[PDB]
Amino acid sequence: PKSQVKRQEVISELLVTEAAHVRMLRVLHDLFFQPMAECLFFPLEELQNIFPSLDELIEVHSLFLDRLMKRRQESLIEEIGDVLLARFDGAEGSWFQKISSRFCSRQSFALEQLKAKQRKDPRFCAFVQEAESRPRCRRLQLKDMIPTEMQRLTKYPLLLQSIGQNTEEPTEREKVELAAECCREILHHVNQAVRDMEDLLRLKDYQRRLDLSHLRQSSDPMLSEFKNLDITKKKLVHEGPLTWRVTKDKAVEVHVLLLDDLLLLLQRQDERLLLKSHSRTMLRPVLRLTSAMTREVATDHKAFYVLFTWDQEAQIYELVAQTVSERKNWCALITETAGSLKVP
Repeated sequence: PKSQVKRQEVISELLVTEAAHVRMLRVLHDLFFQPMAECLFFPLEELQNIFPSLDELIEVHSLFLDRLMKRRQESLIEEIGDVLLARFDGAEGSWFQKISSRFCSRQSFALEQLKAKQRKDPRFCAFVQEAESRPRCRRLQLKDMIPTEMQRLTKYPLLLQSIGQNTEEPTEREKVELAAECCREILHHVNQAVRDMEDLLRLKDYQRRLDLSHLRQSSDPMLSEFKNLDITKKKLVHEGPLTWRVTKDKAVEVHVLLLDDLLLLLQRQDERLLLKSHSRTMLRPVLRLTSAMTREVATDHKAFYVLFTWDQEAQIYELVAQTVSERKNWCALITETAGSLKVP
């Protein structure tokens, strides 16, 4: 006691919530995933991208539950670290990371795919509503069960920390603290994979739509690299519509992508996204960020300028947002992204 009552309370909580987590994942499989496969609402390939490796996800949380239960039955309990390391360190740690990360990365894709089906297909709408009326859902909707894996990853450090900072015996406490650290690395690697997947799917759709016919037609030297442009594997820092004032007398609606080292000024033409050099030639739509600098426009608090210190011609992009905050945010983001870039 009482470091130790708290130690036992949190070890119990870990067990009891790991069980709850297993049960929901099984509900998600039995009530949604499996019957969706059988009804074939999506081709199976699509269904697997909505629930990436649900079977094996259940298994890795299951094996964790069974070890925790095995240890609880055979002990109050001293020594839990070895069990925590057995799920979160070494080859098992790696495997749990791989499987959880596959699932979590697809969360927001899954949510949208399900939501678009419900809106579009009354059959599938009635199907989800019926599954959600069932006692085994415990009042949770399909949209609440999916995020649950990512929620649980965020919980592991909280739980392992407490246990750790309430463990008296030193070698045990090191084990627990090592497992807490493993859960932090896991959460971090998953958080990074979620962003990579979110960015990847979004940029891959932008690649499909990207029209490069003008950069190919240009024999302007500065645009010869972007031939050939492939934004697919780049980091999408921020994006949004802005109005682009090529002059005081010519405004161009543009959708701009701030990647990690390029600024892309895209023209929306129906579904397509164009990179038009259009300029009074001389103002280009794809710009290297290494040299970028933003500035306020006093006559217009919604506007800003972007200039490239490397542009021997200099070469002002006057862009305007719908609110002051939003321009403020564009300037902050541009500056900070450019600020990261090393110089030769």
